[PDB]
Amino acid sequence: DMYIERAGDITWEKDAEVTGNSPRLDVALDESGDFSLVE
Amino acid sequence: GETTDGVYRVMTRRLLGSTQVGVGVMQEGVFHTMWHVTKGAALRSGEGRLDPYWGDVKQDLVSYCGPWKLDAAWDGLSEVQLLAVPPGERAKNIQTLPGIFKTKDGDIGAVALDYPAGTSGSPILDKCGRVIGLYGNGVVIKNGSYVSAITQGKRE
Ligand SMILES: C[C@@H](CN)N1CCc2sccc2C1
Repeated sequence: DMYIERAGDITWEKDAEVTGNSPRLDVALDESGDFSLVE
Repeated sequence: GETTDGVYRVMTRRLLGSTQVGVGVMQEGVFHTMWHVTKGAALRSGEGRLDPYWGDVKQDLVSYCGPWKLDAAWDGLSEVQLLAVPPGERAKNIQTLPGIFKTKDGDIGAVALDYPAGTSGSPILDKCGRVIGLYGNGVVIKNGSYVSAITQGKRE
């Protein structure tokens, strides 16, 4: 039995921590909604 | 129950203690999350019940109480923020420049940030605070790192 609990507002925050790269990937999406890498 | 717009944790008491299985967005009276978080089950909000209204396994999305309301899109150029809501931890904004998933049916933005599975459904936002998609359906690349699609629904 699942339940929900509020965790915050949805707002852009100035000076948030900035990280993560920006990879360009060839992918395939199957009928079950799973993504896989195409090589 | 609580109908205020915002980001919410999705919890279950079926396992050990109270476990966070995902996250979602309440907007215009509709609850939005990824299909793999709830498997399309009904949800509770206080003494109230939220019933599924639309869902699609291939898109990995589901809406409750009404049709999918989120229609903003990544502009393809700007940094975005993941409003990460990890299990047992405070909501935190992380800014990043999305990468791209290139598919046979078109290109999708993707965010290279790694959080626990219970963070699935956390919203990705643009500089106006609009939700451009949900985090949590993606792939594991060569170096073992996780990259999530920016998954967005269609507003009918
Ligand atoms: C470690 C990787 C393995 N694919 N995963 C599991 C599934 C999800 S949904 C959000 C984050 C994660 C992290």
